[PDB]
Amino acid sequence: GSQKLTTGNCNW
Amino acid sequence: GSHSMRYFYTAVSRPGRGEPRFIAVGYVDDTQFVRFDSDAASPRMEPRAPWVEQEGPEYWERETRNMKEATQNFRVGLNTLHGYYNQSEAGSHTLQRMYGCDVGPDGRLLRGYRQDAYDGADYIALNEDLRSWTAADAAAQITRRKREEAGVAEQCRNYLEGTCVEWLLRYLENGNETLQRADAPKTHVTHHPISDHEVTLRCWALGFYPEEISLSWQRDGEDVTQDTEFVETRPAGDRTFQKWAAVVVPSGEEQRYTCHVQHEGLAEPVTLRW
Amino acid sequence: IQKTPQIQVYSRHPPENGKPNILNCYVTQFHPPHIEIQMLKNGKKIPKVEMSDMSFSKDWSFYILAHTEFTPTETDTYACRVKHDSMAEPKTVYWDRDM
Repeated sequence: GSQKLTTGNCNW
Repeated sequence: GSHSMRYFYTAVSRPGRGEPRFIAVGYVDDTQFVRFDSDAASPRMEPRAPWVEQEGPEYWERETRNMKEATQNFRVGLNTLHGYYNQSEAGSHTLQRMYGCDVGPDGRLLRGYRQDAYDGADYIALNEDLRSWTAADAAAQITRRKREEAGVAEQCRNYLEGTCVEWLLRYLENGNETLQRADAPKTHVTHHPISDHEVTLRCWALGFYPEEISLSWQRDGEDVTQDTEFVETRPAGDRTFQKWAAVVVPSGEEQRYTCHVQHEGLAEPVTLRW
Repeated sequence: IQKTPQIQVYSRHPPENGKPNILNCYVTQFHPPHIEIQMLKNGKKIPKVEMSDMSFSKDWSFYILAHTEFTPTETDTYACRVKHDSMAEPKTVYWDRDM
């Protein structure tokens, strides 16, 4: 079970 | 006893040779079960162990969607970080991630991780408390800022404590006949004469699982490691592992030496002689 | 920082002249993840060579497994060739029966 993306347009 | 599920992301830019390639592999313990390569003719998440094949269509839809979004996301990461570091437009750069969870013999969470690396070096990681970040440098702290301000840690905790553990337990069950079982090494000793005065004694351990193993040589029952030649533990390709350990000994004193092997699949340690 | 790739070449089962086997080329400990790997029979590219997925270890370095079916004989030599940015010259390792 891979982790869903991650909301926030703020990952990097 | 104790088990782990981990995912491994890798993105690699290739300036003037196309958009950054993204590669993923899933593991349970030392067993790969899932894979993904963005350069595949048709980029799908694909099964690499029997006990996932059984998963329904909806599963693979979800997984593939996550991999495709991952490659998009990581490509942005590569571009953003390239800017922070203000690097030349020349060569390749990589962005890695490793995440997952361990569960104890009791089947409950033990510790979760979610590490990122830029160009082979730590960049940012999720602290073991699952609510803070360790930034390795000036740049990473900018990232840290954005992730805290967006509540990214909480989301990660949610997956790691819940979803990640649930899946792991599910996989442990569905493939118990191989994941929960240890294969003992198949040991032997070979004899390779150098000259009329010295010969090599190589001690093999083959077809074992998992990869955690210990090989050693003794003389008359006493150690002598700074003398021993190893090879790193290598996969055989069939989901088991290999490893050997050699010592150079005086032609005629072979009886002095015994090889000693300890593995999870052995009821008790083993002793070999030539 | 570039890491030079470590190479091991070895069969899946103990070698027996004239008995079908799997020859493995284990390439580890390198960076970046861009790499070319081919396998040589007597010094001539082998067509069908399977390539496991590019994974990596605790120190972030990459590893990959190349392998192809083969049948050992007394005379036929086998080897592994690796092109990697960290090396100006391609690196070749010959398979040893005893290792």
